[PDB]
Amino acid sequence: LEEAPWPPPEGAFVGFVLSRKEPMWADLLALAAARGGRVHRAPEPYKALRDLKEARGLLAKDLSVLALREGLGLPPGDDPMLLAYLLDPSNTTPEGVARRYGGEWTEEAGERAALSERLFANLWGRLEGEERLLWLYREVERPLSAVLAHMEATGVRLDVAYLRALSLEVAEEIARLEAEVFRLAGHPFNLNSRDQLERVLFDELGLPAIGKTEKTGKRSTSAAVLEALREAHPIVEKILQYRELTKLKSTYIDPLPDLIHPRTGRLHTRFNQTATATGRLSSSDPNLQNIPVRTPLGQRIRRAFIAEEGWLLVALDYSQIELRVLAHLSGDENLIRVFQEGRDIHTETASWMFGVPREAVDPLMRRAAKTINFGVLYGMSAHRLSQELAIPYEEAQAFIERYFQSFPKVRAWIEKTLEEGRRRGYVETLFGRRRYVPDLEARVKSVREAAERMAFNMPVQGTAADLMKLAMVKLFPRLEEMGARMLLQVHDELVLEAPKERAEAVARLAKEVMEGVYPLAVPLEVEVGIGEDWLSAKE
DNA sequence: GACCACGGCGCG
DNA sequence: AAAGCGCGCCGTGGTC
Ligand SMILES: C#Cc1ccc(C#Cc2cn([C@H]3C[C@H](O)[C@@H](COP(=O)(O)OP(=O)(O)OP(=O)(O)O)O3)c(=O)nc2N)cc1
Ligand SMILES: [Mg+2]
Ligand SMILES: [Mg+2]
Ligand SMILES: [Mg+2]
Repeated sequence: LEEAPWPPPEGAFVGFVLSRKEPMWADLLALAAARGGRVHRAPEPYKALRDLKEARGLLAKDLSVLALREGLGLPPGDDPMLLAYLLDPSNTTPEGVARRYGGEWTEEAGERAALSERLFANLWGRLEGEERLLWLYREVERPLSAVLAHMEATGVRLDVAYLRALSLEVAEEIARLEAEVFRLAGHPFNLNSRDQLERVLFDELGLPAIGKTEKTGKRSTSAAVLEALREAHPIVEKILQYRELTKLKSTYIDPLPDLIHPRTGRLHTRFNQTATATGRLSSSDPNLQNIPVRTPLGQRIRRAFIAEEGWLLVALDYSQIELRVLAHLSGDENLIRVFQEGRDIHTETASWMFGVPREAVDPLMRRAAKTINFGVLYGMSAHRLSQELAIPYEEAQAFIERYFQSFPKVRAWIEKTLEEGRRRGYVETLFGRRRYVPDLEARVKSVREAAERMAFNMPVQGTAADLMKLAMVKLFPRLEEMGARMLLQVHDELVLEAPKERAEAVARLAKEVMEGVYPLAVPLEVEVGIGEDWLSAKE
């Protein structure tokens, strides 16, 4: 490409190099643009940012986030990563997409700009005739990248002093647990080392091994194994408690306070748009889609996520979302009827689990039923179900039989999905998002059946993802108009931040936008709460 | 300092 | 662990 002076003409593709992968923390080291067989290299990257009308190119969102950080309203536009990811969601990295579709991902901005241009041309041609993928790109993914950029640049407020205080308390409890474990073992060891623990449990204390690890065949010390050994030796419960506390401390309590951005005073995640096989987003650096909530200490951690003073958090979560999606995809009359009648399958399974009438099912019971319902749907064994519930194998087998007998078109939908997947090589969501699953044709049963479970999960999980993404795209401009902010997405949940006086109106509007995103054979229902912290906003 | 595979586990 | 699926991050053990 012929070198031409900065600035480039409009519509040019950008290339940029960051000192580190996270745009909220990166120094913009270089910036370039490419168009019309010219490459324009910026003498001074930061000032040159002010010349662009939009970020168009590989990882466009990341440059947009950095621009927003610097107070520039630079929206992301076309991005070849999004085209590639829609063609095949195994296309997750610029390194791989470049190799597959026409170049090499290097560490120079000019080359990245020229690459973005070249890859866009080739990938755009590959989507020709692919109207459903094209619709996903234009109506969902491309606009969503703009929304995600704003979310990343906005961040979420964290009560740092609270977490610092919590760390000191948890450390003291961890010490009590570890000391008791060493007392019971007869000697100290590194309790964080599963290899050392294996030797203590199975060689020294002579507890029965229960399961093996996947890749190396060691005797497993997983929580499931420890659960089954809970009554074999007093050390086991102590280990389980130690595991819970150290997991929460090392992953959330300690690292999060150190990630507050100096300028914004907030915590900023990255919403990765081309990272999953199903069409879900992911979140990283830090992952804010896995903040604890299911246990008491976990709930204490979630309380650290708070609204700006004078504002409130609004949390909205789709009800029974993958079951509703399954009703639509499978067309099962019974499943459809459940939702037309306003019933709750989580509550119903909890009723059976705890042997109480539906009226007596408390929120804790209902929530315990969730992993059971989705586990069973997506192929969990009777052995596992019986172990997890401490019921006879025969009763677990019966539950699984009844579950599918209750919704007889579900198995029919699964079989149709797998047959079509074997023939075409891919399965698809309601909107036509694809996932290639070649191992449906594997000659090894273990491999093939694992591939089958992946394959029939994808249309359900992926359709739910498509719906949430479309809802985000519809909702964002409404929030801007009301002076509210979109902060986080957690798969079927959004967390927003609204001025106190407007929080009620924002809640109502967001609920309606999400429920009406795309009418199905069953209604979509959204649960919405408002509060000063993330825990209180989900009730 | 950094990379990795692994086991393990937090969320959806 | 076990026929649930989808993620990212932690510490260990082992390099490099
Ligand atoms: C306390 C607590 C507690 C919280 C969450 C869960 C869970 C879950 C799961 C979720 N999923 C997939 C399928 C779900 O439809 C989807 C959204 O997860 P949730 O919002 O937790 O479940 P839901 O929308 O089905 O039910 P709600 O009505 O929102 O409770 O993610 C899934 O595939 N597998 C799961 N185990 C277990 C315990
Ligand atoms: Mg939900
Ligand atoms: Mg949820
Ligand atoms: Mg792994």
